[PDB]
Amino acid sequence: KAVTFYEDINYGGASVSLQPGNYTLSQLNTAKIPNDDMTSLKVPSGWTVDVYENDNFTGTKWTYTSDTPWVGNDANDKMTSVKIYST
Amino acid sequence: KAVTFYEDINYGGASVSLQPGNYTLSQLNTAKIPNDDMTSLKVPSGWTVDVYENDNFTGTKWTYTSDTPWVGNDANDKMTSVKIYST
Ligand SMILES: [Ca+2]
Ligand SMILES: [Ca+2]
Ligand SMILES: [Ca+2]
Ligand SMILES: [Ca+2]
Repeated sequence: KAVTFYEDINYGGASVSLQPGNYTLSQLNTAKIPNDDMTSLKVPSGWTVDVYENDNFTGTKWTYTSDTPWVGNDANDKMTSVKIYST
Repeated sequence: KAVTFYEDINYGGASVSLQPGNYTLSQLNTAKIPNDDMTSLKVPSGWTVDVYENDNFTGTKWTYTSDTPWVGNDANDKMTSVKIYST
């Protein structure tokens, strides 16, 4: 049970799974998730994922609460930091 | 009435008690709680403890709301910062 971020549409390409927490760009990069590269994600039922356009949970924020095969053009390849809640 | 963090399993070893607040690594170190050393903890009923893998409330976050004699292998010896709420 985790959030999995995918590099291409429809859960294709490289993928990394994360547990709840508040992840800066530095931490994403260590977890092998590159800057501005997230296109789809799987979110466990009851969890919340707050994707931020800029580092340290700033800039525009997109919220996902279910599996999302396509984040849309505005949010695509924009993730630089992310907060994940098991709520 | 406080949260007490223990260095070994089943509330054994060195222990430090803290009141609600948001504690960075620096502050934990001053309170005599070393980095990456927490294995069990006591949480007062109604309180919440958010344990963070990295400093300044970032990285993976584990949540405890009751006495926990064993934090588990993934969370063991990982506390670098912590938020404690009397709620
Ligand atoms: Ca991509
Ligand atoms: Ca970005
Ligand atoms: Ca320990
Ligand atoms: Ca740590």
